[PDB]
Amino acid sequence: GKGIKKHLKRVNAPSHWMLNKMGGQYAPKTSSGPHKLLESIPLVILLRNRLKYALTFDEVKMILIQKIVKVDNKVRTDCTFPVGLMDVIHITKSNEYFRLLYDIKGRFVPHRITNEESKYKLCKVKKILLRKGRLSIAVTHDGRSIPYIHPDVKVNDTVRLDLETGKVLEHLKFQVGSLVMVTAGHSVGRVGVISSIDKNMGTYDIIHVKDSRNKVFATRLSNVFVIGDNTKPYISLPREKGIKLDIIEERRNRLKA
Amino acid sequence: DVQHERAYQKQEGASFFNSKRYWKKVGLGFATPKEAKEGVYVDKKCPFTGNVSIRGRILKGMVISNKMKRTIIIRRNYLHYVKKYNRFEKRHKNIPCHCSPCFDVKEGDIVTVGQCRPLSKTVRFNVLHVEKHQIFGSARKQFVLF
Amino acid sequence: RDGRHKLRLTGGKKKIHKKKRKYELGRPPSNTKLGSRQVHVVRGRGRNYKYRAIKLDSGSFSWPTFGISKNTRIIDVVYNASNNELVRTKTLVKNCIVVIDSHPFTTWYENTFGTTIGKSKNIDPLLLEQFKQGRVLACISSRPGQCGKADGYIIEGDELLFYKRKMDKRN
RNA sequence: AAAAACCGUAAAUCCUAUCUUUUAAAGGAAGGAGAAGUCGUAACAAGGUUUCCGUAGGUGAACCUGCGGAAGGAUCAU
RNA sequence: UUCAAAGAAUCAUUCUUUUUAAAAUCCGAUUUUGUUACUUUGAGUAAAUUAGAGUGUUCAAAGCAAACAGUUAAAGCAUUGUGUUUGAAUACUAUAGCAUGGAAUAACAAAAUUGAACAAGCU
RNA sequence: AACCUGGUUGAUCUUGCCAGUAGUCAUAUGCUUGUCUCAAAGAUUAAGCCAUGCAAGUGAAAGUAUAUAUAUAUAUAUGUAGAAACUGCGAACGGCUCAUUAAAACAGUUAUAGUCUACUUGACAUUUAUAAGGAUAACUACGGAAAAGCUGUAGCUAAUACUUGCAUUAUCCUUUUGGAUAAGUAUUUGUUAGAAGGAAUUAUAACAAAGAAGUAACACGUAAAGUGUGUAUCAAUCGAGUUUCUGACCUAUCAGCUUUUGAUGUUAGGGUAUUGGCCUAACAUGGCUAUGACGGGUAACGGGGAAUUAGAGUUCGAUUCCGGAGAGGGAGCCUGA
RNA sequence: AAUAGAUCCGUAACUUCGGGAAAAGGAUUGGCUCUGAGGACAUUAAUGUUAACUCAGAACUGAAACGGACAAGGGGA
Repeated sequence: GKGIKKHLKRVNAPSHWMLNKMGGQYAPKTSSGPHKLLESIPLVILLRNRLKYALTFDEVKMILIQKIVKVDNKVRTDCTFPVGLMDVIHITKSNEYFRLLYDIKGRFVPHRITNEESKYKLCKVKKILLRKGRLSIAVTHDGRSIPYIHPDVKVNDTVRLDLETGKVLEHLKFQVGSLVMVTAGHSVGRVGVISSIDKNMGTYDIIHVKDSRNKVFATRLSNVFVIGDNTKPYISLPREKGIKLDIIEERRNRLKA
Repeated sequence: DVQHERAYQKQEGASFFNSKRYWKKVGLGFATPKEAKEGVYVDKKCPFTGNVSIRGRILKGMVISNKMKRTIIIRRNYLHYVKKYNRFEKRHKNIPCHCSPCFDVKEGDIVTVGQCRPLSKTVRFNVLHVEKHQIFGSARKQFVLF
Repeated sequence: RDGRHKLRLTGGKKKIHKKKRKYELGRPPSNTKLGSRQVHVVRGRGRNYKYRAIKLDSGSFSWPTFGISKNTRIIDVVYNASNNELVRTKTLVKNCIVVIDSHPFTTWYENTFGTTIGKSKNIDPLLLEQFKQGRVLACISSRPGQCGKADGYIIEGDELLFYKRKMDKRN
């Protein structure tokens, strides 16, 4: 048969997973869920190789069995569950909240987040659909189908999502002052306010994004994540603060200690 | 006068009595000609009138065969660089394209063409533009960088 | 079954490898006829049941001028756009020409407007003559092989004129 | 449920034709290599008949002869 | 088939900026004017491998770690305890495709057995 | 490290090849081998044959438990379990090999506005009820043969195996509140209007006809209401099938191929999950080709990749991973997403 | 004895290029219901009078057999 492959080779694992080459030849294939395998990572490596909480699959699973790991305040027991680009995960008894953000190099790193900001999660919508009764339901990048969205919300506008009530709070547009985050582009990891767009005739629309250091970089429209307006990032950024510090002048920063 | 085969053509999706012919502007920075807008012809495979939707690749080509019914042969001359001899190389291949009866096509005419869903086992392209050009010799022969 | 074992457009033959896969399938055809309304079901790929009809007598038929539809029973097939052996062996396709009883549509017309929404359409003398005769000509449009029911529409106008011109310079 | 018929997929076998790949084959006709053999003097000197080309014929062989060419000639020259 | 002139900055030079015809745009000024080849930039550029970062497996073949004070406490922060910093970046992923600046060099077209544009009247 | 040397001669200078030289993650073999780390290993040829043994099974809150065992106040209620079996899922993953394979597969680049999609997530639904019906295993008792992972009758019981079936909501009017109006999800047919995309016959809405499959007659128990299993539609997830464009070794002592037997396209229809000569019937004679078609050969799976590399290049790539193929050779089929 | 008439297709070695050749080798021909297509005479693009035997496809049907008798090459190396 040629059915769905139920294995993932270690060498074929995505680069940001960072799997040792000698630690076997199989990678934990993420189960079907809210996000794609390439742009999401499993709790296994999240808590074994990134959090360093566990050292083995068996101990990862016996941590997982207890309802102490919560994503969006929802307990999860799928061992290879795709967390996604942007989400809120919580560990209860030790009372910590991790928001999955990017890194300037372009990896996945959990970021410490308080309860208040954890209650404030953002989802980029993908498309809106009209159903029976002339009602519009919009699907986010998290595979989340939220019905009854604001009429002012557009296809590329992002919407504030509340975790408990599962409701929309406020929409953010794609304006020249819209602070965005490149999701899967070659310039992944750099935050920017966008400088302009170019509406091309039926091809991948590109946008030129302006950095804090006046660096202009072009990336596709299909892989951006509006994270707030020009006032401030609505999401607590990681230590690197979303500024792609250059490779040549990274070594001078690294060498002083 | 319009239907001669051992069947009938409906031009489905046009309506006949409600109202308030049929055509579709297909977009892509292109408008339907007035002749096709008002035309009495009916074709289920014409991009303007039929169900076929254009998407994929838009090419420009050289008309090779027009005597065939509602279909034309399109060749695309180009140069193929060779790494070993750092020189160019005249190389082509002719692809089939469905031509609506709206466009009056002559031999050797340059035609802009769009990709659609598989229309025949080979024909999967539709004409959108024809620019008149009196050629000399054979359309098998003249070489155009397009 | 499809997509191979066929010479290329140039005329050269593609020698066969990659022996036939299941997803190609290509199920055998069906020849729905007049008789008892019994059909089968065929498990399509991905658990998609298909209503396969091999014998049909009654279905739905729509008056397009009035935008209505009534359930009725077909009497016979009289023409198909495909080969004449099909109409000779009494088969139904999605572009066949069949005879439909005029009684239900006539009763609906008398109930709604009378006489032997958007009403007052003046109908046509030819269809009135066919109604007084009692049988009318209409064309099935639904696909009996897939949906398993023979649904059609009443054909009127210049297309009806063409059909009668090709039926009966004529024998 | 046994069983039968009909299109349909079609295993497998045989007829003819074509293509591809090895091998047998009585025998024939070649080529090449071997340390020296016999007969002849063909070419290298004007090699004792200048050599060579194409063609044709003759001869045991190298070779000979005719026709028309070349010097790579033995003539850069009344 | 569109030339050049004028101005600031390193050493004596080199380098940077503006315009100089016509047609539609804005009440003396607001700005678009072939196609392709070609050429410059980008985004999609799987990993392993490749060159290479950083990293003393006794060096190396390595691998992607580890380092930091700590015969047992100090700092940092939390309103008694809580370890910290980090690395897995970079270029490549055809020649073909997408977008992109383009003055040079190549071609193609419009270029008069006539074809135009402007103004007035007519439909 | 952008490198040369010996060999025609009495001696010389050339052309010219031979030989020498070094590398190979490139094979085999001879001699020799005190240590440690590291580790290719039946591809070449026989995709030949296989003895044997193993390689896919699965029950920890949670489907069915009088085979049976054990514990709490006393034949009473709970339990902890539990062989066999029914049921559910997987077994279509993985592993091996490279025979076939020459615009085919593969690689980069597109579409699917021409489709399907297990588990999972997120939204969510229409035409006897203090809870309905049969139909069967294991088992009991008689056997058959040498046996199969073989098997008959009698009897029975269950289940989340199989099958029936029990409100209410929305809309219009005087205008919180009273009346009246109507009740099909997918899917198909006929007649119209019509947030997005790039273009809809899109979403969706209206009318007239049909119209499946469900909306829990099921199981455990968390806040000092919960969970499992199952179900209609939509979106993503894990993918898959088709598909645009660009790219391949040698060969003309392969120049004309294809077209009744579909070749090239039109119409109509069948079939598929969907487009399509995929196929059928009719119609037209078309389509490719010195820019090498059609043939033939490859001791040719393709790719990133390997060796040698100053740059050009030349050769190799069965084989760590991707994609394709096969399970002695064809062909057919159930089940199952 | 074996087909042998006719139509459709196909036809090698060799050759003096003319042939070999009816090479070899095949299918069909039964029946009736059918259908269609192909000349001369007249009217201000068409409608009326009047004479052929050559093809083709859908049928079913008959005891799956048919140039039905007569009439007629056996081929090949």
